[PDB]
Amino acid sequence: LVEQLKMEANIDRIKVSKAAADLMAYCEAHAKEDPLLTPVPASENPFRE
Amino acid sequence: SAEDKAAVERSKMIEKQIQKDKQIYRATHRLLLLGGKNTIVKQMRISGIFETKFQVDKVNFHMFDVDERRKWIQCFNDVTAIIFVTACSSNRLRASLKLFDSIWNNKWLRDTSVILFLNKQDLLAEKIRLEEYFPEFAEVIRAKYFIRDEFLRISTAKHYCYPHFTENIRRVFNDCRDIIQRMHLRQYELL
Amino acid sequence: EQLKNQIRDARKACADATLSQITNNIDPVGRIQMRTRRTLRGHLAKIYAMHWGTDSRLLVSASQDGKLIIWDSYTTNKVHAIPLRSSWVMTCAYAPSGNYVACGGLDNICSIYNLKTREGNVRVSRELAGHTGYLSCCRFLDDNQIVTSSGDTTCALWDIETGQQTTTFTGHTGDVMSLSLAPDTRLFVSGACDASAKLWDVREGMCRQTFTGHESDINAICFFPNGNAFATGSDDATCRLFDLRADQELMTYSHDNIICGITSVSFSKSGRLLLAGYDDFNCNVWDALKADRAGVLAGHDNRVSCLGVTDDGMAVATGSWDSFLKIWN
Amino acid sequence: VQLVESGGGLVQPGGSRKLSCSASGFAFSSFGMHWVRQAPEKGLEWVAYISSGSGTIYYADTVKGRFTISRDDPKNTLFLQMTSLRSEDTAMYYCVRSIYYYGSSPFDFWGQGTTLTVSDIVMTQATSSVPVTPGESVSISCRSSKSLLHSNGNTYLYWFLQRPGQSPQLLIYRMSNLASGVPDRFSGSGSGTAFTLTISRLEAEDVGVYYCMQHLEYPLTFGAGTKLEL
Amino acid sequence: LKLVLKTLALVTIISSAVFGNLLVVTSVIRHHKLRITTNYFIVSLALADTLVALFAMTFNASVTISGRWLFNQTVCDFWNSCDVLFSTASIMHLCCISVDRYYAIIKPLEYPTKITGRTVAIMLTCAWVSSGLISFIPIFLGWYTTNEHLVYKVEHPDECIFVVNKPYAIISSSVSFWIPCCIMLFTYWRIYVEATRQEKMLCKAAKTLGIIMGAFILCWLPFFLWYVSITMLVVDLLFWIGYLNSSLNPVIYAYFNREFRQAFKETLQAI
Ligand SMILES: CN/C=N/c1ccc(C)cc1C
Repeated sequence: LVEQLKMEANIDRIKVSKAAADLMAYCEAHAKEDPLLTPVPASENPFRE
Repeated sequence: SAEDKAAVERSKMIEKQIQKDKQIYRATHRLLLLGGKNTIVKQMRISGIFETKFQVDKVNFHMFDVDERRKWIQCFNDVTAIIFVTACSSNRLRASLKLFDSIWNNKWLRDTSVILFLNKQDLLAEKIRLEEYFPEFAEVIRAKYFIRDEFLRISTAKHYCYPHFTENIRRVFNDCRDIIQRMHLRQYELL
Repeated sequence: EQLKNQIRDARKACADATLSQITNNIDPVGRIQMRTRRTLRGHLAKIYAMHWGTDSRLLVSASQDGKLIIWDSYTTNKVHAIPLRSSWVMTCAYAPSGNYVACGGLDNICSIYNLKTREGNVRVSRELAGHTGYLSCCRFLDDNQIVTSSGDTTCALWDIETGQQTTTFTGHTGDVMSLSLAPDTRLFVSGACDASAKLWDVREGMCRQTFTGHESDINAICFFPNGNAFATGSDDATCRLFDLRADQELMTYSHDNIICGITSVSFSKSGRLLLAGYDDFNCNVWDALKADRAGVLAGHDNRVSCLGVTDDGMAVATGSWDSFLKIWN
Repeated sequence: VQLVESGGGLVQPGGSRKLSCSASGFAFSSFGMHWVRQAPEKGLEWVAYISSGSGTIYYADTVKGRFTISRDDPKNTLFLQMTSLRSEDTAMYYCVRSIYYYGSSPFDFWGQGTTLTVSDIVMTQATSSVPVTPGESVSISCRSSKSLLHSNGNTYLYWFLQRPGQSPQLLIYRMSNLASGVPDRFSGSGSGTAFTLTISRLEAEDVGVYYCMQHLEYPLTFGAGTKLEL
Repeated sequence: LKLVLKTLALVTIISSAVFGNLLVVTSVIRHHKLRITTNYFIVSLALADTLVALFAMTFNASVTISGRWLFNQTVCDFWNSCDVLFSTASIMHLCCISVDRYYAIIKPLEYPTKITGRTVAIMLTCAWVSSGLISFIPIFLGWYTTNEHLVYKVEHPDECIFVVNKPYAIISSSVSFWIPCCIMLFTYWRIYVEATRQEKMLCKAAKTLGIIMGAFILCWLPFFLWYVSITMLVVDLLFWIGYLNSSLNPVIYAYFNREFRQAFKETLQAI
C-alpha cells in the first residue's frame, strides 16, 4: 500500500487545460468521416433499411 | 448470390434447431437452491456450481445450486422457485436470518417465490439448547414452533414463502404447481 | 496517512479550473434520432453480453439459455450457434483475428473456442482454470494472450498456448467486474465494487493510476479512442470521464429521472458521443462534451444489459433482456 | 478427414450403377456435397449438388432425368444412382464437401475418385501448354463471358489446380482470400472478366494443371485447364 | 326517424368491429414478441369476427336498409353459408380459448408440454373443418331445405327467407352452440372454483367470469331458443345482438388479460 501511494505521488500530473484542449482538438478533427454525427446518405449506408 | 441461398438454408436449419431447443426449455422449470444441502440434492437425484436435471410426473426441472451473491441473485430474475435450507443445529442461525431478510427485500427479485426448509430436527431435539441466547420463548414441538414463528415474521412484510418440515420431491412439486397456478391466475386478473 | 493528503493536494494544485467554460464554444450535436434499422431475433432468454468482430460485420451474443450464437449483421442470418458446456454465461468476446471466441460466468472456468477448424463444427479449443470467482470480462489481447477479470478481487492475463497464468493483478480490494482494453493494447482499466477505477500495464503488471470519482460501484466501463481517457458508469446515474495525465474527473452527468444504475457505456470514432444504457428500458445517448442529453434510443421493452458500437462506428447494437438484439444507425 | 469412394467397373450400357461416398473425420451432416465427373482426356464436369439439409437439389443441364443422388447422415455415406446410362460416361467421379456461410471455404476437400466405364457461362482458356523455368514468375489467365461481380462485392471464382495423379486441391477461393494449406507464393487478381494467377517460385509440388470455377449461377461449368512442364 | 338512427347504429357497430379487429391483428403481427399460442387463438378469433362482420353484418344491413332482396337465390344462399360458417368458427374459437385457459390453470406444470403449436394447429384445423362441413355442404347441396320451401323460393324470387328443416336445425344448433357452450361452462366453472380456492388459501375472478358468461349467454341464447323451440321483426333484433356480441368479444378478450393491455396502450400511442 505504501509503494502504491509512493508511485502515485510521482505520476507527473499534467495541467487539465492541456488535456481538455487535446480532447477537444481530437473530437473536432475526427468528427468528419464517422457516422452518428451527420446524416449519412442512404447510398453509402451498409444496409438499405 | 448462389451461396446466399445456401447460407439462408443453413440459417433456417439453425432456426429449426433453436425452435426445438426452445420447446425443450419451455418444457422444463428452473429452481435455485440456496444454503443439509448434500442430503437434499441426494434425495432430489433419487465444481463451483451444481446443475442437475430431474424429471418427475413427466415434468422436467433444472436445479442450480451455488460480496459474492450480489450478481448471482441479480441475474436470476426469471427463476420459478428459490429453495432455502437453514440448519437448525446452530451465530450461524442469525447469519441465515440476516441473509433471508436481505434476499426477501430485493428490488429485482420480485415475483419469485421461495420455499423454506427446516432440517436437522433430530439434532435440535437431541440438543434440547438455543433458548439461552433467545429469551423470546417465554417441548421440542414448542421449541420448533417458536423458532419458525420469528422466521415467518421476518418472511412476511407477490412472492410467497412455503415453509415445510423435514418425500420432499412431492412437496417441491406441489409448491411449484401452486406458484405457476397463481402466476397464471394473476395473468388473467383472477387473483 | 499524509501520503494521500499530499497526493490529493498535488492533484488539486494542477486543477486550476474546469473545462466547462471553454466547452461552450463548440457547436452542440443537436438532436439525433438513430432509429432501429435491423432486429436480430431468435435468442431464447435474457442477453447478458455481446461483442463485435474486427470486421464490423459479424457479432457474437450469448443468452441465459446456454448457447452463444454469431450473427451476420448485414444479412441477419445467424452464421454460427454453439451450445455452451455449462448453462450459465456472463460475457462474450470476439478475437481480433476472428478465429476464437471467449466466454465465462458462473461456471468459473473460461472456455476458448476455435471457429476455423478442419471440420465444420467447432469445439472447446481451450479450457482455462485458475479463477475462484465469477468471470466478468474476457477481453482479447492477441491470438494467444487473453486478459480476464473475475469476482475474486483479482484479474489475470493468461497465455492460451501454455495453459497456465502469465500475469496477475490483485490491486483491487473489491471484486472487479469491469474491464476495458485500450486501443494500443498496452494498458487496461479495471473497476470493482469499491468505487475504484485502476490502470494496469500488461508488460509490467503494476498499476499506474487509481481513481475514486464514483461512489457506489463501477459496473460499466469503456475506453476513449484517443487512449489517454476513459469513462466509467456507476449506480449513481453518473458517467465520470477521467484522463491518463491529470487523473482528474472532467465530466459529471446528472439527471433526476434515471437515478437507476448504468449498465454499459460506449463511444464513437470522433469521441463526441457516449451511449449509456439504464434500467428504464432505454439507452440515453449522452453528449461527451456538452454534458447534456442528446438522444433517446427508446426501442426496448425490457432492460438493456450490454451495448457496443462496431469497430468502424457504422452501427450500434443494443442487447436487452427480451431476447431481442437491435441494430441502430 | 477422409473420403472413401466405392463403385464403378465395366457394365453394359443402359443400366443402373451405385456409387457410394463415405466421410470419416468430420460431421458431414451439416455439409453440402457435390458429385463431379472427369473424362480421361477432358476436364472435370459438374454433375450434382445436395445442400446440407437436402432441401434444394440441383442437377447438371447436360443430364437431368438420368441421375439420382441422396445422402444418409446416420450411415455416414451418400449414394448416387445411374439409370439408362450411355457410353459417354467412361469417367472418374469425385465426391467433394462444401460448407456455406460468411467467409467460408467451399470445395475445401476433394475425394479420391472412382472410375467407371461402359445460356450458360463458359470459359475459354486459350493457353494449353506453356513451358516454364525454375525461379520464374508464372502467369495464368481465365476469361468469363458473364461478369462475376455481384451487388455484394465478392466475385465467385475458384481455383482447383490438379496435381498430376491425385485429387484436385483448392488454392484460391473467391479470387481474393487465402486457403488454409497452400504456399503463400500463389496470388490471384482480376477485375470481373479476366482473372490472373501469379506464381513467384515453383517446385516439384507446384507442377500441375490449373482449373477455373465459377459459382454465381448454377450451370457450374468448368474451364479447360493449362499444362506446365519443367 | 327511427330508421335513420337504426342505420346509424348498424354503421357504428360495423365500423367499430372492423376497426378493433384490424387493430388487434395488426398489433399482433407487428409485435413479434407476442407469438404465443393464446395470441394465435386470439388472432384466429379476431379474423373470424372480421369475416362475420364484413359478410353477414353488411349483407343484413343492406337487407334492412333496402327492405327487399335485389339479388338472386344463389347470392342469398352464399350469404347464409358464410354467415353460418363464420359464426360457428367464432364459437369454436371461443371454446378453444376456454379449453386452453382451463388446461393452463388446472394443469399448469405440464401445460407447455401438453399444449404446443402442433396441438393449437390441430384444434384450429378441426374447428374450421367442422364449421365448413356443417355450413357450406348441406346448404349448397340441398339437404338444408325442403320441397315446399324450394318451390316457394322459385315462385317468389324477390325475397329469400332462411327457414330450414327441423332435424337440420336441431343438429346444427347442437354442434354450433350446445357442445361448445357446455364445454365453456364446465371449464369456466372449474377455473372459477380453482381461483376461489386459491383466494381463500391466500388469506376479482368472479366479476370477470360473470362478465364473460353474461356477454356470451345474454347475447347468444335467445337466437338459439328461437332456432330450436319455435321451429320444432324479432329476427332482426336477435341477429343484431349476435353481431354486437361478435363485435365486442375481441375488445373484452384483449382488455381482460395483461399481455394485451400493453399492446392496446401501444396502439393508442401509435394512433
Ligand atoms: C346471426 N347469426 C346467425 N347464425 C346462425 C344461423 C344459422 C345457423 C345454422 C347457425 C348460426 C350460428
